[PDB]
Amino acid sequence: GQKIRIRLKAYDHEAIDASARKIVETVTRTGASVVGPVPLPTEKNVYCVIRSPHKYKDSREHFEMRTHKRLIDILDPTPKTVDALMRIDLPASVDVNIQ
Amino acid sequence: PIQTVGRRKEAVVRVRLVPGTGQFNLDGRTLENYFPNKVHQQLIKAPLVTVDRVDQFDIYAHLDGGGPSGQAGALRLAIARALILVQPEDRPALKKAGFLTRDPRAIERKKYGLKKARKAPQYSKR
Amino acid sequence: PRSLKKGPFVDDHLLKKVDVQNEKNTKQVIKTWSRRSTIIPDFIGHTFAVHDGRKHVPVFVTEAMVGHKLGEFAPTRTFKGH
Amino acid sequence: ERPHAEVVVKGRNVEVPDHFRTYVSEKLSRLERFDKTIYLFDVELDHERNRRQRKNCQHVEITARGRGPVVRGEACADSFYTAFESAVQKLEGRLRRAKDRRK
Amino acid sequence: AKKSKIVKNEQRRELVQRYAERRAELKRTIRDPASSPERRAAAVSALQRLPRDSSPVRLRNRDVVDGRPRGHLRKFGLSRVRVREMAHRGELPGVRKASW
Amino acid sequence: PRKGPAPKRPLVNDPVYGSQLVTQLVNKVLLEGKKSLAERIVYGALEQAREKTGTDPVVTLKRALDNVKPALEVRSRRVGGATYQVPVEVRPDRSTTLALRWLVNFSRQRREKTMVERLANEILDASNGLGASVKRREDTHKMAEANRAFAHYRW
Amino acid sequence: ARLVGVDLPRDKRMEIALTYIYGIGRTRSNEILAATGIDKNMRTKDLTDDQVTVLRDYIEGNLKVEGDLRREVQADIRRKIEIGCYQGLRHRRGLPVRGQRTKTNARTRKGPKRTI
RNA sequence: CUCAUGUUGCCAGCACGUUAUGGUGGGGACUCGUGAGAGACUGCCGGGGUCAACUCGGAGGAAGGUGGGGAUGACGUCAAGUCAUCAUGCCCCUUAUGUCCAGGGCUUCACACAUGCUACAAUGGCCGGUACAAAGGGCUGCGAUGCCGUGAGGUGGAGCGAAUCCUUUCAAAGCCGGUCUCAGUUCGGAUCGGGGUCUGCAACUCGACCCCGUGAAGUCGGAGUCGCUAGUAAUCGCAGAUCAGCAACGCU
Repeated sequence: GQKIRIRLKAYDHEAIDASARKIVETVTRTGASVVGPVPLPTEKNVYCVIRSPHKYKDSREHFEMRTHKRLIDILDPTPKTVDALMRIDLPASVDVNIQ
Repeated sequence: PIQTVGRRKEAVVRVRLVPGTGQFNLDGRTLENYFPNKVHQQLIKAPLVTVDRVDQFDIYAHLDGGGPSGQAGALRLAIARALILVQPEDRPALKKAGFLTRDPRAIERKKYGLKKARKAPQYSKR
Repeated sequence: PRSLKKGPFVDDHLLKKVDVQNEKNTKQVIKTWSRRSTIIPDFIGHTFAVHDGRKHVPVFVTEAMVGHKLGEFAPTRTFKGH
Repeated sequence: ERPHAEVVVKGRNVEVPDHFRTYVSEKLSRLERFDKTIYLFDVELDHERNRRQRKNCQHVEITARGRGPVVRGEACADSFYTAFESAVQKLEGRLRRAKDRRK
Repeated sequence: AKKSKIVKNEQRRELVQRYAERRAELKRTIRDPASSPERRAAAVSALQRLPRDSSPVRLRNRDVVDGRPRGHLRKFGLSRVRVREMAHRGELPGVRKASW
Repeated sequence: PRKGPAPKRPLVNDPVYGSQLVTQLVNKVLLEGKKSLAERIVYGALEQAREKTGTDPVVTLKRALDNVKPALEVRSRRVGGATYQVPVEVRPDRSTTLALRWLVNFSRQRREKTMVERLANEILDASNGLGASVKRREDTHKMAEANRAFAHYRW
Repeated sequence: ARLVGVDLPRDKRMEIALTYIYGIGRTRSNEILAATGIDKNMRTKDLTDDQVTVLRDYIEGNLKVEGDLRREVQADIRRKIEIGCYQGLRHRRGLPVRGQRTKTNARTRKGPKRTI
């Protein structure tokens, strides 16, 4: 058949799962074939830092910017559904690669 | 089908335990092809040693993760758990030597200000 | 070491000045500010001087001074001892 | 080990006419005279350079090696002499303590 | 650091953005093959005619807020001090204190 | 250990024979975590013993252990201007530990071009009653005979 | 046996035996052995005058030796010290010359660790 | 540990490529990557115990007696440190202690102190043959295969904002065969003389790297001291923030 693949990127797991359910819903609204957010890995961009100025290199701290990622493969891309899913609304925290 | 798992410090092995002979096959090879380490062989054998059923139950493995000794402990673990699926009645005599537990002892986080896990820099007083 | 595919580092100032000089055919003491310029055998005629952080040093040229930098012939640090 | 007394002279920023060295080397041999277990002596000249000093203009820390414990003596004064002699006395206090605690 | 020094690094970025766009690139392109006119190019001696500031080695990743020319993290693009302070105020996405 | 001891470890057995004195020995010669290397060194030395005296090497090893295994040893305590040594009975665990430690570390400073020879022939020596291990054991017993006088502290 | 200027040992595999000459190391030794075609599992006691002679001809044709090498280095150093290069001045001092540490270490050139 | 979750990764049950191979359909079964919840609560046993806590040996368990390690600094001192990350009260420069410029330095050394590693060898030096980890980095960049170079290196670019692709289908100890046969030594690598590579406009003070020759001190360490109670110590190597390239053997 045919596919259209979405790769969702975020930092909030609650919200990436929220928009996952929302997008799966809006894909289901057309009776169009829907699969689900497969549990695929997440990057972890990590950065160690020192706390204080001018000395005390032994005291440090860590920080960890994760990257929540979800693949959603939509089968049966009826072009009505395609141009509908082109026009979902979301808040700011999530970004999406439509390919 | 019969399938159980073994994991020791990032050393995973799956197992097929069949009622045949003790034929060992480990990723296109055998226990005498890999593992030139006799203490490791003892580990690998200790469950069948325990039940006195050495050469009563074929085993087929797929090794991945960890190094030889981690893989070894995971192997003997999975073989014993498969023997428990064969029959649990022998289990409370295997806890008598405890050849059944997962090793809850993994490598440690490396800390800051220091050289590794617990080796501190030389507290120099000059 | 200067790579060979790149060739030498002969810098424009003294390269063009010494073009002008050998086309005058005349030779005199000539100052320059570049330690980082590499040496050609075409310098065995002229006398070059360089600055070293305090003042200038002149130096006369020889056959086997080729392939080198002029800073190699300027004393940059003075250590007479304790 | 008598010229083996590892003098360490130090000053972060103070005008140092050459007699501080005389005073200090001699005031260190002073206590070399009666303790033979000594390797290093660190000697420091420091100064707060604050307007309206709180009667602490010059400051001195001295620290000395020994076979096991070390010796530690701090003093503070308005100039070189009161501080050096005070630190010398405090060294002697630590050292008398340690040599009474030897036998 | 200083206003003047941040201004000068900003000037140098403008120079580089101008001239390493294509001017300080074509000589590299032609002078990397061994078919080059190096034997009579004077393109090396011509790259000596361009300003030294044409080269990017003179740049430095200074912070945008302070200009600390050290301790700089390209991902945040900041001095480590300001990095600490932002993540302390909770002003960067999904950033937190972790363990393992 | 201001609160109490921890249990001593669940030691392994020898894979081949069934005497954990062997693994005690290999763990005490183990050097930079090269256990299988020390182990093949062990097996080679033991096979030398077997082919050089026609016996099972573990028995002659027990023989040498019986030779050098002390019962009485020293324990020091600084008291009253002249730090005293004191005789102490020594339980089996520390006895065996110390005997094997002597045996290994005095096999080390021998002159056979190779550890397989130094070790094995030192074992032969301590077995049949000649080695530097036995020498140091006698030295220790003589020291206990010396400082018999100070047992009465009972420590 | 005897050669261009060094007394060969006896129980040294040839690749190691030739290494005792100044202009010969392990790589050049084995390169020469490969060029000759002799088994490098041999001893010097069992070597032939024929092979030694042709080896000798070969190396004196295609490889400078002890004396010419010492001569070469002497020439290099008197040259770069008479033109007054920085290498030359550091060699006058006896200090490490290749742009190295100089303050604390480099006792190999500063002599013994003589206390002051 | 129960259920789901099926690719960019598994791949037992099946059919098809066969030189490199999960490589392709096909099963989400075991793995599994990501999330939710039960599991340790002296939970129950019986003897001790102001009968209270507090314990002593048990079953069951994957873990059992604050599972382990993490994060987390009570009020304050040391007038602790940073007016040079930053902020700033007061004093001063202003024709200059500001400021724009190229050169030089912060790497000077008859020495001292401190941190570490590389060694003083046969558990070791050398060639060759065989298998596996975790783990992350990437676009005006990571760079594959082919071939040429001794080898660093190279036109070139497949594929790649990346569970795929560069990341050999990812390694070193280790194993198998043989030599070296205990000695300033096939140990050790300084140090220098030359032959050279890459980046940078520029390798002299002053960069890393391969190759040739070079072959020094060092034959287990003094009075005392330092770190370590389990997946710890000791050892092998990997990866990387910063960074064009580097002293990074540091740091994580």
